Amino acid sequence: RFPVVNTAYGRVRGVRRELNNEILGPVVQFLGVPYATPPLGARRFQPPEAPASWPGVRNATTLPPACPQNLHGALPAIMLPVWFTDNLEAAATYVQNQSEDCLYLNLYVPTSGKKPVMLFLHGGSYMEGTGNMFDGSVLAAYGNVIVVTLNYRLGVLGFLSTGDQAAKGNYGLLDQIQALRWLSENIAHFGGDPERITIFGSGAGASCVNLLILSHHSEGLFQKAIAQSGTAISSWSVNYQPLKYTRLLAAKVGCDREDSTEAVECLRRKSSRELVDQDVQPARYHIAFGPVVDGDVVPDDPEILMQQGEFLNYDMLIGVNQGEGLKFVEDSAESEDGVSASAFDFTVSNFVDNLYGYPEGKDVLRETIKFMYTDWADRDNGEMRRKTLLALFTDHQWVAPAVATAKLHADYQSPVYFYTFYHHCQAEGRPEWADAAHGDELPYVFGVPMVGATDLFPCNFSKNDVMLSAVVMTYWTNFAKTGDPNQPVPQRFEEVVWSKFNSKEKQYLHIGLKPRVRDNYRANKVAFWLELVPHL
Amino acid sequence: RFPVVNTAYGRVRGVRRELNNEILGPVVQFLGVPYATPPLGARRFQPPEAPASWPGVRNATTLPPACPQNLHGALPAIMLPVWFTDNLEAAATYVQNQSEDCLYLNLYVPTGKKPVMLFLHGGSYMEGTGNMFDGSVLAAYGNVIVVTLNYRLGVLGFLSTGDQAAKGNYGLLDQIQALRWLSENIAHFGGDPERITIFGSGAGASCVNLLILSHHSEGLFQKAIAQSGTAISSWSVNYQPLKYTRLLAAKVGCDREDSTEAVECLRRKSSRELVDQDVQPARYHIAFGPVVDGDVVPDDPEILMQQGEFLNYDMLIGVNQGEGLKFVEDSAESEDGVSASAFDFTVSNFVDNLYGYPEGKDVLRETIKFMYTDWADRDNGEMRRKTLLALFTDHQWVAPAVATAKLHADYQSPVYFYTFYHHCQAEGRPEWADAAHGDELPYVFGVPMVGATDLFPCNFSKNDVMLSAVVMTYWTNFAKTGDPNQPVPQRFEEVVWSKFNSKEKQYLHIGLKPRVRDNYRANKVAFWLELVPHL
Amino acid sequence: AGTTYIFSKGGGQITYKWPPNDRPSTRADRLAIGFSTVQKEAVLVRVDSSSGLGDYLELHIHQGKIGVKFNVGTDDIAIEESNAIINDGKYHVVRFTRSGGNATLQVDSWPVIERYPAGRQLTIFNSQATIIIGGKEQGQPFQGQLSGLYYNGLKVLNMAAENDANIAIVGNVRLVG
Amino acid sequence: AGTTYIFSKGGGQITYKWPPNDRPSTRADRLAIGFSTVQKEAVLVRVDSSSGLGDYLELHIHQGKIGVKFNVGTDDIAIEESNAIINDGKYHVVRFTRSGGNATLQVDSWPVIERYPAGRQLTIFNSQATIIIGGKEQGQPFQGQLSGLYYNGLKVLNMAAENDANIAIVGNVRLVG
Ligand SMILES: *[C@@H]1O[C@H](CO)[C@@H](O)[C@H](O)[C@H]1NC(C)=O
Ligand SMILES: *[C@@H]1O[C@H](CO)[C@@H](O)[C@H](O)[C@H]1NC(C)=O
Ligand SMILES: *[C@@H]1O[C@H](CO)[C@@H](O)[C@H](O)[C@H]1NC(C)=O
Ligand SMILES: *[C@@H]1O[C@H](CO)[C@@H](O)[C@H](O)[C@H]1NC(C)=O
Ligand SMILES: *[C@@H]1O[C@H](CO)[C@@H](O)[C@H](O)[C@H]1NC(C)=O
Ligand SMILES: *[C@@H]1O[C@H](CO)[C@@H](O)[C@H](O)[C@H]1NC(C)=O
Ligand SMILES: [Ca+2]
Ligand SMILES: [Ca+2]
Repeated sequence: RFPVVNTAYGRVRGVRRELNNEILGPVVQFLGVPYATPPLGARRFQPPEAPASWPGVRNATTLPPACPQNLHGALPAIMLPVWFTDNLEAAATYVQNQSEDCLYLNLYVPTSGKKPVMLFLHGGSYMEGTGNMFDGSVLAAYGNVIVVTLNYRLGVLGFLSTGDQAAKGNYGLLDQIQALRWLSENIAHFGGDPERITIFGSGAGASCVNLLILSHHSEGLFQKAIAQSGTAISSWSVNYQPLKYTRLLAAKVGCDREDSTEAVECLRRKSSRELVDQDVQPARYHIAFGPVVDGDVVPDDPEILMQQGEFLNYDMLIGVNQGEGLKFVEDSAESEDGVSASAFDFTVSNFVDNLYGYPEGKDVLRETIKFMYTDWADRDNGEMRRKTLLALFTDHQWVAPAVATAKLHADYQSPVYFYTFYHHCQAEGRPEWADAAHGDELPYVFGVPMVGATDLFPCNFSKNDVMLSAVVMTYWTNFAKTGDPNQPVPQRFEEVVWSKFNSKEKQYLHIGLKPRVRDNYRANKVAFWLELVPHL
Repeated sequence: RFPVVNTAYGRVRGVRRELNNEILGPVVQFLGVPYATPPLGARRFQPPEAPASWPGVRNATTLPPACPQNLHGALPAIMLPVWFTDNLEAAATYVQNQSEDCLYLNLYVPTGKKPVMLFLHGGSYMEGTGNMFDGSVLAAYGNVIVVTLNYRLGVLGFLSTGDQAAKGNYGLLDQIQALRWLSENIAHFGGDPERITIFGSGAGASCVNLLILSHHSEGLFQKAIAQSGTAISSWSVNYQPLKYTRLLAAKVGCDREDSTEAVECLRRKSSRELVDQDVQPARYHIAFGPVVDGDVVPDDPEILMQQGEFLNYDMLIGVNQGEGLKFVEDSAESEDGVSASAFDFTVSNFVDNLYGYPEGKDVLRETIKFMYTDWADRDNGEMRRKTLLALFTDHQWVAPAVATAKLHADYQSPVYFYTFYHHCQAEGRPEWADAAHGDELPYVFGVPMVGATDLFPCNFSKNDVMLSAVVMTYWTNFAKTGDPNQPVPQRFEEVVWSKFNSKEKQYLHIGLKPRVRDNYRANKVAFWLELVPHL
Repeated sequence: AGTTYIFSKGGGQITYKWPPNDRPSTRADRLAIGFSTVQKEAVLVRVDSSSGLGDYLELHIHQGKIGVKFNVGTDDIAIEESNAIINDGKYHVVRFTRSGGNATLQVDSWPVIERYPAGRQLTIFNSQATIIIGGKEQGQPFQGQLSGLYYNGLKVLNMAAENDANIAIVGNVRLVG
Repeated sequence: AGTTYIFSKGGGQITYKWPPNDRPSTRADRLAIGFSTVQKEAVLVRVDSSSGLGDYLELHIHQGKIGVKFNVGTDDIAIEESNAIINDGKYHVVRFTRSGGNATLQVDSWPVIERYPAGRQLTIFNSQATIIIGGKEQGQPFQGQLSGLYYNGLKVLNMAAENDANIAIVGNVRLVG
């Protein structure tokens, strides 16, 4: 059966694809329904508008084309999810029909009241990703929640900016906001609730979620937010110097007129593939093309904005993994021992030089962050130096910003739930010493284990993985339904009550094979990064 | 019986006092046998000399007089043991017959030949006496000969000017003279002049660590038990002797521009006139104490032991859990702990008094404020008093002890590390507290096995008696063979006290639940020994 | 005039307390209420934030002129109907729209007075907690008649007349019938 | 005169290993031994500290001149008998007393040679572990008669004859008489 649902701009034909598992019902998939006009000609580097109504019925069955990108290029591997970097060849299959017109979204609908909506904001970085990679037909059937995965402008065509009015920037965020508006004003026909629209994402996409909270454009579009392994206050979340990289790209592409308007006008003439294949490399632990603080979408820098309560009380669910900086130690991950002292010193010095770079004092900061991140009970272990380096990167880039944003959100009486993933599927090519890395929580949220290994996830899946996946999506769907991961659906996961994240008492819940509600996640190192390093 | 034993200078008589307990044999006590000529007149401020032979016989039955001191004065109350300052009225009874001629020692012979254990008393360098500690229970239980001496303290024993007019370190010379008398006179009492152990707690312990690095004491002793003391801590030696001696000379009534003239004037004054003078040193320092001159202490003890200038003595170093109980003394009258305004003031004063470097006094203060605070209980209050106590204990007693243990074990000498944790439940001591400074002395001397005395009026249960027996057995085994568990076997029967290797700093967690741990406060010790020097 | 409430000698206070997990935070505010009194110094409605936050909104009549003052984080901004007299015993309605620092205030059919503060102003009223009507605890109790309190889609008096479980009345606040 | 050990073709070595917990550290040292050989370059005795520490003491004949060289922590101090030729086949004796950094070397009835190194020198010989007679490991073998090795009250050669467990003989070393 191919059910037909009439939207506000026309009628679309879906499908009724069925799932392999037994406890999951049939799912209706409206793959490829557009939500904005194609930004092809003079509309390039312009905010999106409402789509054009099509007289008749549009066949929505095939996966829409992905936005232009370059996987086999100079991608920043440090910020990409581990499963995306490892299986790059398999991931490149999805991005094969890239075209400039890519503003489409895919809806997965199952078959206690009106079903909620969960939008997914993909993207490990701002130069790659597509919504076709994640099949939300399992999460939709399990939790009875309509799951919407979108495609938005990425990289060069999406986040180019100059600071002037020639190209304001953040066209990707505007595309996401347009998709949210389309969902808000068009989901009632598919059976969804336009008042329970959660938005969630991993990696840099989660940053967009945070950048979608401080923006006044998305005032009443969504209600909740699940930002996992992502923040808007890290080093690679916002682009603070867009003019330099924009001018570098303009020089490398052919036209570098002194006036920004002429350069933008020339850039609008180049075809979509010539200005993407350019290799514009940003500084380490930074981004070249990304969100830019201008005043329209992001008024000020996100760090300042969240301090002075510039948000509208969204129910929020932050989380981190155990060790996510698995690519911080990659040059010394295939050795019998760990990291030698002459290499630990060099790595920490490079870290300080690339990130902080304070001319006033660095011979003091380097020594104190060297002393803090080393185990003195096993000072000469060698192997217990890879763990400390991975913990250093994870604490600075992913854990401290997450704790800081959770505290700043909870300080203004907004429900904040903190989670710490600790389990990882046993990968064929991953090191045994490695723990749950960046993006390893995405297979469980989308219910990959209950369907089986795919090209993106070639893992063995046992019964424990299936149980953990079911529990994780139960928590996520409970949050989507009622804003409280314990209320609607009953669930060592039976007798655990997930409590809020108070600033005074930072209770969190420890997802894994041995769940427990804990009181402070790495209080020593988080306090070191938040309250001591600024003093030095 | 009143047995008489002939020494190389004459014949002495002692008593055969019996002990309260029923499992210890009689002990023959010789109390008050001299070991050096009385430094009364022109011999004042001079190294001691061998005594004078006497005709006939001499009883040694009354406790010898103590050296002159001012116990009701401004003694440094931070370095003193907690039981000394708590029962100050009871401890003043022992120092009541103070006289300048105080060079004496007391032996407690129990009834190969038994070893000898000399005790170097002194919480600071200006108070105390050997008559306080009755080493009779340890002697009978361990079958060892315990010796407790009286040596010159304070102005009369440690005054110096830097030049040859008054070199100083007369107390250390008196201790070495007592060691020499023991070496050449203990064979007659049944002791072994080849198994002599030296031990002490507090500033006396520092004396031990200054007798190892001294060229004078080469073969006098062969073992050392330094508990809660070090020769590298801030209050172990005196680096500014001339300033304080000139202050004292000006205060007493004569400050000649020539050092020799000032010394000669001082030698003409009564002991009580210049002992009673109150010369206050800088905080966490001393006015009169051991001085680096070149004869007794050749160089700085921190530099001397880095180059391996010691003669391979077996060592038994130890600390207590919390010894800076007197650091937090103004905060014991509050129901809660210390406020946030009271935690950044004590640390600031600590940095100003101890480091005081204008270049980095604001970076060091912040980092030692961040290190010594529990971030899981950031606003607890009580766990700020606990962390202040831990900070003082770590800086003054734990870090120097670990540093000296590492330095001694690096040069291939047997070192055994211990961490006393149990403490007797005193009367006025706070319940939240733990084993303070010098709270192992009752257990080492067998106070619980006889009962509560004037110095320690604390209630003792059966656990205290068992722990006292355990620690006394450990000490006596160390004295007998240099191995705490070899001669006499003893959850304390199956614990093997292993050595203190520098690579793995193993120790024994002495207490109600002993166990051989791996690293004692590795994070804070490494903070004080490795990071702070780099700042 | 909607559900009219009469304030008498001594006065009183009526409080609408939001549920803890449903407290709103909004960029824009919309207040509207009719009144009739002769008091020279009084406070009509006071809107408070949760614990700690210093965000506030207050409507009061001072020296015969009605005015609204709000603190949105930067500084207090007040707009008052200076060129008028309001405590003449006649019924007058007042409306107030807020957008960050910008504030438009109107009374009766007279032209709307506008306040457009200069410099950077915060725009978020964080975590509304209680709506207070009466101003007795503040220091200036109000005596008179009030009607039709409209606050961002919440008719306070209309639902108060329905005796909803989240409204508490104390004092001389009586219902006109 | 006393127990004499001869060296055959190739060479040999006599090693004394101190007990693991009975290695002494001495501020002053004595070293007396009678020797008779004609080898131009050789080493007679060599005292080494434990593993890690660089303290050592050795006695060696170079260019027919016998001399003692030691390292106690600061610098290598070598004092050598220069005004005498000793490798003439006769039976001689040599004594060497060390105190602090000061050294004294005396051969037979010749006047003593005293060395006082300049500056403040390290003194303590830290944790002696081995004594080596013959020095085949160093690279200069010995071929001659050695007797009466006296080292701080220790007679290694005498205990070697009595089949002491610690003493080890490796190579072509034979006992005479
Ligand atoms: C959709 O598909 C059906 C069957 O293939 C076809 O008849 C119809 O014309 C298609 N509509 C569009 C808009 O392509
Ligand atoms: C699942 O685990 C087994 C070991 O129990 C392993 O041998 C197998 O390869 C895994 N699954 C797949 C598809 O490889
Ligand atoms: C020692 O004391 C006893 C008791 O007081 C006394 O009888 C005896 O005579 C004294 N010894 C000498 C040598 O006088
Ligand atoms: C201390 O010991 C005595 C004697 O056993 C006992 O009577 C007393 O009760 C104990 N302490 C207290 C406070 O009970
Ligand atoms: C207030 O008014 C000014 C000028 O009309 C405008 O620029 C500003 O955006 C307004 N503020 C808000 C929050 O609408
Ligand atoms: C070495 O000789 C000098 C000069 O005679 C002397 O001063 C010094 O004390 C001697 N060294 C020792 C350790 O005696
Ligand atoms: Ca505010
Ligand atoms: Ca040496």
